[PDB]
Amino acid sequence: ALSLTADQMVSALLDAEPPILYSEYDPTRPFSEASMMGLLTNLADRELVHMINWAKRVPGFVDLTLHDQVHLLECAWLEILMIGLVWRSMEHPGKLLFAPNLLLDRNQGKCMVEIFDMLLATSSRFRMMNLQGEEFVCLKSIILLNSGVYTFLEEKDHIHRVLDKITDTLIHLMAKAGLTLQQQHQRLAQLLLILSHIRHMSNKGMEHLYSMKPLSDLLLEMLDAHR
Amino acid sequence: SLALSLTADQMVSALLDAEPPILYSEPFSEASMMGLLTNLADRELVHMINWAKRVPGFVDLTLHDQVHLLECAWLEILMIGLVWRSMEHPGKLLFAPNLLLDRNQGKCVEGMVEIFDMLLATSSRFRMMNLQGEEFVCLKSIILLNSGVYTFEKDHIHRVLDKITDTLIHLMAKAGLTLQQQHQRLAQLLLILSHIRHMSNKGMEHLYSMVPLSDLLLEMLDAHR
Amino acid sequence: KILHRLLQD
Amino acid sequence: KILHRLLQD
Ligand SMILES: CCC(=C(c1ccc(O)cc1)c1ccc(O)cc1)c1cccc(Nc2cccc3ccccc23)c1
Ligand SMILES: CCC(=C(c1ccc(O)cc1)c1ccc(O)cc1)c1cccc(Nc2cccc3ccccc23)c1
Repeated sequence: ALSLTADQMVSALLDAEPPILYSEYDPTRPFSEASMMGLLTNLADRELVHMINWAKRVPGFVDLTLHDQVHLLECAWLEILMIGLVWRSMEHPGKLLFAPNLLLDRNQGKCMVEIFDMLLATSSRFRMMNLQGEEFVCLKSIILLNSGVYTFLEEKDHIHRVLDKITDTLIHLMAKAGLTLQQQHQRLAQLLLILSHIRHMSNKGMEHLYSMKPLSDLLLEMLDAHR
Repeated sequence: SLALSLTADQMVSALLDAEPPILYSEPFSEASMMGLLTNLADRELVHMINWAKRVPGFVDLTLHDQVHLLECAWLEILMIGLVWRSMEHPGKLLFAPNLLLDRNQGKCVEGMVEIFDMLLATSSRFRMMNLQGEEFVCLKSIILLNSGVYTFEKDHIHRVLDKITDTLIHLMAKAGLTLQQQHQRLAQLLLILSHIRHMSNKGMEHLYSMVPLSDLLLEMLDAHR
Repeated sequence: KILHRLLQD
Repeated sequence: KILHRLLQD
């Protein structure tokens, strides 16, 4: 991990990209609050399995103990799902693309509207900033490594060393894009500030997830992780 | 708009000058430690409001936008201030100079040891990074402007945030950090905000579960609901 | 809202 | 713990 260059970081990250899963959405059924949220739980439940194996392909994640890996995922799983949702929905203004067969807007949304608008705002932000896929895979990896690091004698310094390299990697991409030295700083800050709101959405979402405690076996083992 | 026209040194000297003072507090019980905390927070709120008004660019915003940003980040700001005060007291949280508490004295009240440890963890990280006051006042201003910006103009707010970014980098270049050391330090600082945001949400969560509380605190609390 | 009062005083 | 087990397999 610490020996990987910037281009080998991006390539490894891009190659680790999980697929986009489909929904069991039947368009011949006007969704309800229980119907639509059932599709989302089922989708997230299948997405989790891919995220777990995506994590193992994230540079430095395997170097950590089995104890710390569980911790990092329990804290950041909804953040990674959300930023992934936001990423897919970038080229669909006013809409959230939960799945290729599941495309909802604010009107249909909350078939709950507060968190919808936040995800839309975040997606508009990426659109306005013209977020690149190489930048996205970097941010998503950061979330996995940063969200649970200040929630742990013991080795936390290595995680910072990985984060620092992803920072360099992010800078290298902006430099290889022709941005000035000042522009690289500002954009880097703009990106990481998004993570603050991604954290916010995940918290408000998690808060709504144990409000209705729609529940699979893997989700419940992570819904108690925030309780 | 004044703020944008400022230079990085004139930005630091503006933020350092707008700094709120450190207020004081009045074995503990549950309602005792909480009661002192809500009293302290309510008095700090008035100073925060006047600190916000002296943050470059914050007055250029509409009264409605000022309310939104403050309603969204008030606890984050109280928290990062707490973390900054407790930096020279390892293992302890300095709510007030006459109110110094640690992990075991912490609890009493239901949970609040988890978030206590998060604050302590947030207090050790600055210490490890040797966080400067010039950097601290920049982080706090960012929180004020960033936390509620994607919850609404075109802005402006992003333009001021960019200036605070340029200002942070200036401080790091003023300290002899290499070009690579600047990006990394910038990243490390801005990632703390994600955790401060998290702590705020878990603390706000506990606040809505309950102490008489003031009408001002109630308005800041009814914003997250 | 009290916050309005304190933001104008 | 499913997550712990799934990190193995
Ligand atoms: C943001 C949507 C969402 C997801 C989810 C996660 C776990 C779960 O058990 C059920 C849903 C989700 C699904 C797939 C992804 O790729 C990313 C995220 C979620 C998470 C927590 C709370 C809510 N709240 C909501 C309730 C009702 C309607 C909503 C409409 C839009 C957004 C959120 C809604 C959703
Ligand atoms: C981190 C302390 C905190 C504050 C607070 C904010 C609003 C309020 O109505 C009461 C307390 C606070 C006070 C002054 C400051 O300068 C900064 C922050 C807060 C916020 C939410 C929940 C809790 N609960 C607790 C956390 C940690 C330790 C505790 C010990 C005793 C009682 C509650 C605790 C605190």
